[PDB]
Amino acid sequence: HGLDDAQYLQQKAHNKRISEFRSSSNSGINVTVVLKYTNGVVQVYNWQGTEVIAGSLNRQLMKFPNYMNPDKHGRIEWPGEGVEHQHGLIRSNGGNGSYDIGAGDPYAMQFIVQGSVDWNATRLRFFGPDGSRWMPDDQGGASVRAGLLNAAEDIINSKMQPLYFCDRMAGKSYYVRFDDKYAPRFPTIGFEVYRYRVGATNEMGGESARTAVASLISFPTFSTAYVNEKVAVENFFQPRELVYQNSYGYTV
Amino acid sequence: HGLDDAQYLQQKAHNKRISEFRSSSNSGINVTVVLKYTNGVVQVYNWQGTEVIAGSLNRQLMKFPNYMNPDKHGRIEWPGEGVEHQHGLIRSNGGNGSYDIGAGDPYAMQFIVQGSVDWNATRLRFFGPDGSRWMPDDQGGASVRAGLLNAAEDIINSKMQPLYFCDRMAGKSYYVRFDDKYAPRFPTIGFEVYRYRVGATNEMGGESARTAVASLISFPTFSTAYVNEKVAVENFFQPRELVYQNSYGYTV
Amino acid sequence: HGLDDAQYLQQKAHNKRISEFRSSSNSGINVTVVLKYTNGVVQVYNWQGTEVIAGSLNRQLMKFPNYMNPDKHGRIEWPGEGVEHQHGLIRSNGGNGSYDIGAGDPYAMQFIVQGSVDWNATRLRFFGPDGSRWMPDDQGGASVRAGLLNAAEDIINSKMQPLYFCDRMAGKSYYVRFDDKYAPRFPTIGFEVYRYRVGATNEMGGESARTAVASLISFPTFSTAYVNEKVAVENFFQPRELVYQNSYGYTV
Repeated sequence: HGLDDAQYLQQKAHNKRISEFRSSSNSGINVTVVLKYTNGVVQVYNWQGTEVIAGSLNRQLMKFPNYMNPDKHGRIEWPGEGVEHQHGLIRSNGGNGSYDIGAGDPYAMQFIVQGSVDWNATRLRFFGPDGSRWMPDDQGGASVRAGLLNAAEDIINSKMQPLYFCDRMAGKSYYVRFDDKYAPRFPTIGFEVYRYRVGATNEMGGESARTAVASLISFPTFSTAYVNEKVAVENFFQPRELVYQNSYGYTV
Repeated sequence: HGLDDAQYLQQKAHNKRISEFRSSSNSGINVTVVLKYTNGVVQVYNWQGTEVIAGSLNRQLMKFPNYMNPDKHGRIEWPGEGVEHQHGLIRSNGGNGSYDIGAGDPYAMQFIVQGSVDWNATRLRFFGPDGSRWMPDDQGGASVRAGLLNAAEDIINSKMQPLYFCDRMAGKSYYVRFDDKYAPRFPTIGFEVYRYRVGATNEMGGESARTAVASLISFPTFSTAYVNEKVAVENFFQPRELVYQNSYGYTV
Repeated sequence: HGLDDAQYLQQKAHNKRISEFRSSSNSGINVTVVLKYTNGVVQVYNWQGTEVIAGSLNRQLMKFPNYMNPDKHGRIEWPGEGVEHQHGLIRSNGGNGSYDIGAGDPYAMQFIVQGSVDWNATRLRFFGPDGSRWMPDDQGGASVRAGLLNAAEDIINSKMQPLYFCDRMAGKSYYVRFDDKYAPRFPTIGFEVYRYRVGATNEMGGESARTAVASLISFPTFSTAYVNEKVAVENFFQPRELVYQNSYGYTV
């Protein structure tokens, strides 16, 4: 020895760089919403950002198919799951002529956050299909006069499960069923995710204001629907090195 | 007496809390755009936020049906109201083969703002179908070189009508016809609405910068189209406790 | 002489006002993305703003037709260019049953920025069809762990061509082919464009924070598709006084 210590060190320096770079304010943080349907389809929305990642999905995007991801025949609605159906979700007995639950009404979601993130600061907000603020403990959806838009329960960090990649925690995942218990049966969502900062300077304001504001919407949002989770994982999540928890509880 | 003063006080404390909570920076402010069509349909877009509410609608969303709200048959365009029609709106005599005015070209809008709002600061901006800045006094739509994006007339507060809920003013509404007089015949819109602050600390910046920026897009936008105003009011506005001025000038 | 010096001066004052107004923080800055298709179609997206203009397009909007601009028959997808096709773009050999290259997959884009702009500060970011960060020098699309979201090469100013209107430079244009050389063959994009400031006060923060943040999304985005560049120029760009470089290298 040591014949190849230089090659070894270079590989180590490469591994260190790539792993620690996640801490840079100029690396990416990822937020993925994965919607699950009773036919096995998963619909994926993936947002990226540097300092802040914020977004929402209304019922038009929570359902499948939709204008973003039509079905194989190019349809953005299914018979009996169109406007009349949506009206029956907005208001109890306010519908006409539709399936009671849509094949395209998701039954659960996985919310995955990855990167060097201020985990404690993550907000995930649930609303009813009409935009009413939904709260836990079965009080129903709140009106606009009574609705607290920033509730204690939006802070989901403690319920998120750590997802590891090699020896580091790469992200966290929250799995929830849409059953009117821990989330609405027909929810819409908003979320905010924030960069973990390694110093005290506020990079969302001051000399950083211009780029902070621009960064909110200057990264494309990826979306598609996959026939099943198996295909989604091999063709999207794995190659992007995005951690994901599968239907069996395993990190993949 | 007084046998039930405690129950009375508790109800009073409940009523006070819910009514005054609108003043909290963490309550919701609502902006609703209601588009009216000559077949009686109303198309609703409802934005919510805490400190700032901002948004826009281009012609693709000003018209009905569209990708957000297809018609009962799942169509996002009507024959003779498709691309050729849109081209004829963008530029005078720039179309081919389309209805002169679309059944799905709205004839009026109600712009409703509700919550504890800095009313004086509200902006509503009108643009032509091509994105040209539209100004009052019939000068036409302005080019990009001449277009003032923040005009005196964007400040619509004085033209808005107060809408009361019980003994308090809950919101304000502005009704306008799309007739090239007080608004374009084929408009597109942008708006900004701002929280009324009860103190001097700037919650859009400084220590509040990160959440201020995130809040711009972290609440889902509700949208649907209803067969008529009557149905919209009973199934959406009333239950959400959103004030709304009906076709007869009444607050409902 | 001079019989009409007053009329002359007034016209000169008018010309000076309109030309210099571009420098006002309350004038408009324009960003236009023009996508080019092998059937001659051009698809236009035009954003406006005062201090900052930021945005993105994912594959659903990079392609033609789409939910924003259906084809003449109202279709938002073409056979063999639907979900299966998109899957084959997201991941090599991850598709089934689709055209190898879509008629609706653009082959090039012109990115045009106009107004009083901090030219040096412009960012244009390229990503693959899966949202992977794309870098020059053929290293492929980067994973999320390794992806630098703000790279040196995002600063495209030096590659942009100046476009003049009369005696002033009105904007700059960047033309690029989607050929895996200087941009991805199947790209998605994000961009940030910033106001040139004539003073040192930061109008993206401080006392300007509230309007700065609101301005990010309070101007409608114009979009349409035109049968060819000739028609687009005469019916949209020319009347808006938006500079544009045609297929022959001429400013029009």
